[PDB]
Parts: sequence; C-alpha cells; structure tokens
Amino acid sequence: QNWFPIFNPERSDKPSVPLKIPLQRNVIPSVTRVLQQTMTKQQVFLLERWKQRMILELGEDGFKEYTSNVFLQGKRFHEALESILSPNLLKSGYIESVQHILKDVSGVRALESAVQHETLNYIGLLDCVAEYQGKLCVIDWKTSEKPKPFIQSTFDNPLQVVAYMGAMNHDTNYSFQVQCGLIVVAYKDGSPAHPHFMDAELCSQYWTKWLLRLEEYTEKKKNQNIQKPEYSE
Ligand SMILES: [Mn+2]
Ligand SMILES: [Mn+2]
Ligand SMILES: [Mn+2]
Repeated sequence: QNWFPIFNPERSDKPSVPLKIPLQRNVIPSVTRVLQQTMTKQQVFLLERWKQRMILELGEDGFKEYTSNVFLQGKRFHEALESILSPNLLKSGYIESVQHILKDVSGVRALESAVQHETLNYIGLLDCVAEYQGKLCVIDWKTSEKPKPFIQSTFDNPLQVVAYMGAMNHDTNYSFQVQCGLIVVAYKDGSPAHPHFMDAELCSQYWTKWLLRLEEYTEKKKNQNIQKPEYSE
C-alpha cells in the first residue's frame, strides 16, 4: 500500500537563503536518465523519425547549429532564472515570457538542488522549490523549443516533477515536505508563459505512472550493474 508514497507522513507540509545541495558525477540513476531510457518504443520511433528528417533537411552543419542553439538556450534560460532567484541573458524572449509567472513566485526554498530518494534509489536536480500563488511546489522551467528534442518528450514533464518531489520528500537533506508541482513553459517569442499547476491529487496520479517507469528501468539486467558515473538532472 504505502510501500512507495509520494508524500512523507512524518514531514511538515507547511514548515531565508535557498538550499543548493551540490551534485557530482555519480552512479545513482537520475530522473531524466530513467525517463529517457524507458520512453515507449512508439515515442522513440517518432523522435528518431523526426531526427532523420532534420539531418536530411538541415545537413550535418545545420543540424549541429540547430541542436547547439536549442541546448544552449535551454541552459542559459535556466542559469538566468537561478541568478534571478538567488543572491546578458535578460533580453531573451524566454525571460520576458516568465515575467508574469515570476510576479506570483515567493518563498524560494531551493534552487538547482540535488534530490536523492532513500528507498527508491534515484537522484535528480530540481530547478526550484517555491510558493506559486501561495502554494509550495516543485517548479520545473521549460523552453518551448526542447533543449534535447530527439531524446525528450514534453508529455513526460509531469513525471519528472513528481519524481523530484517524491525524492525530496524522502531525502534527509530536506526537512520539509512538498505536496504540489508546477510546470512552466516559457515561449521563445516572448508570449506569456503557460503554468500547469498540479495539486496533491494530480501529483499522486502521476507518481503512480513514475513508479511504473522506475520499475521498468530497474527490471532491466544492465541497470542491476553499477552505471558509469554521470552528472544528470
Ligand atoms: Mn533542471
Ligand atoms: Mn527545467
Ligand atoms: Mn539527463
């Protein structure tokens, strides 16, 4: 029943400089590694198909240019937000896009901070933990242009959020609990960012789907061996 709960019964739900628990190259499988390696063969086919289309269309140079820009713009956007919320890139559309979201953000308790689940044995790096319109949540910022477009599905974004909150709720480095999630899609053209707020009930529904992905990963033979070390969110 409560063998793998998202919520920690023992931690305070409510409960001033944000936590940055460092992350190093490690052999604990990350949240994004788990999701990437357990994408449905149907999803993998769609992304590989689109990858081959883009290589042919753009050429090897044009492909390198495209992938490099979307990756770096994804990273720069995240670095900017980490600098904004903790004591050059500010003219971007992505930053302009999140302004109406950032007005409603307060009580930032963590930023780009490692989370490791003590029972389930996965690790990750959550973007931010803060109150959005008074409600504490794990926030994950997203760019409308995917930073790793051929190995990521936007439709896995709710699972990534619930993985982080679950991990954080069962991590002795964190003394509080988090019950809600938020995904924020910033648009490259400066259009207002879209918030997808996830209450406790919805997080629990997606958490169940995350455990199915996590077990599907640990069902494999190669993942019983110790992975090669990597820094992965
Ligand atoms: Mn991140
Ligand atoms: Mn993010
Ligand atoms: Mn990764």
